[PDB]
Amino acid sequence: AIPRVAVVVFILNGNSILLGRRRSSIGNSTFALPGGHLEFGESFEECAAREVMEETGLKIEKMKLLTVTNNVFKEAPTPSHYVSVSIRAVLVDPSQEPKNMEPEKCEGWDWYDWENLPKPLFWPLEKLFGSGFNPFTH
Amino acid sequence: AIPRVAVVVFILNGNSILLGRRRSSIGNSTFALPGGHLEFGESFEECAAREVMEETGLKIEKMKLLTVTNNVFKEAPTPSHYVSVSIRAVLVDPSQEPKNMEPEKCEGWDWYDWENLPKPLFWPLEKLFGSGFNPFTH
Ligand SMILES: CC(C)CCOP(=O)(O)OP(=O)(O)O
Ligand SMILES: CC(C)CCOP(=O)(O)OP(=O)(O)O
Ligand SMILES: [Mg+2]
Ligand SMILES: [Mg+2]
Ligand SMILES: [Mg+2]
Ligand SMILES: [Mg+2]
Ligand SMILES: [Mg+2]
Ligand SMILES: [Mg+2]
Ligand SMILES: [Mg+2]
Repeated sequence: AIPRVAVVVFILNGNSILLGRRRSSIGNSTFALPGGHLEFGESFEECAAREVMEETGLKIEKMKLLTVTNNVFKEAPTPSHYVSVSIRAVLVDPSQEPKNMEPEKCEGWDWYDWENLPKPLFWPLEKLFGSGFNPFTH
Repeated sequence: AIPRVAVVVFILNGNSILLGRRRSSIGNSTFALPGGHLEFGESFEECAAREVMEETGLKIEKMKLLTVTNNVFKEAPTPSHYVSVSIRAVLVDPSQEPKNMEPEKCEGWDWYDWENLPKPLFWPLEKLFGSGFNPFTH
């Protein structure tokens, strides 16, 4: 029961980002970014690339730090505290399309225009966007 | 062995920040900021205020998130991995002077001018400044 580090990735593709619905004890069915737990020894950029590859099959590059958010999940099966480091990234091959590589954790990935985001967003993401955060400018 | 979250605080005082030489198995004798481990359920701001109080006796306000750095310490007696969340702040009372509340962890605290910093900086802090990071503007 300590805070744990997650990296989440904004894959900027045109005016769109990649989101998919979680299959999870936490935030089930809400739209969230690809990402996951930072491994011991791993840089943010390597973790971003690796998690995105594991979850979506996509090859990304130009990983750049955006910000960090503190996410305490009060009403969870087990009390959870995650510190979320956000990374922006772009596709290596601009023609690539995601695949749902981990259907046990995600309903599927799709591109969503920044101006037409889906709902409900995973609540840390809703709160981050509600603050005015924009990965296309930040 | 997993990554652990720490909060470090830039206490801004005129043109100067608070630094002290570490007593520690990691970065011993290098100049570092006040800070410490984030506790479960705690916000970055609460942790910042608590750690500066525990370590320096100083009272800080106007905390603002700056950035996050990924600090892997493979050469440590026990390998360590800290994700370090930077917070800027200022003294409630600018005349208040630091006290070395944990002499077992620090040689002592002092104000150092941004333009004339001591050496050696704890290398996460030197890497951060080498990036062009400035806690007064940022
Ligand atoms: C609660 C959570 C969003 C923090 C960790 O993110 P995640 O579920 O995607 O973690 P993993 O991909 O590593 O399984
Ligand atoms: C080493 C650093 C990046 C993170 C740990 O900071 P710290 O040594 O001050 O931790 P404590 O205050 O708890 O002793
Ligand atoms: Mg563009
Ligand atoms: Mg994972
Ligand atoms: Mg994953
Ligand atoms: Mg995941
Ligand atoms: Mg300390
Ligand atoms: Mg501590
Ligand atoms: Mg401490």
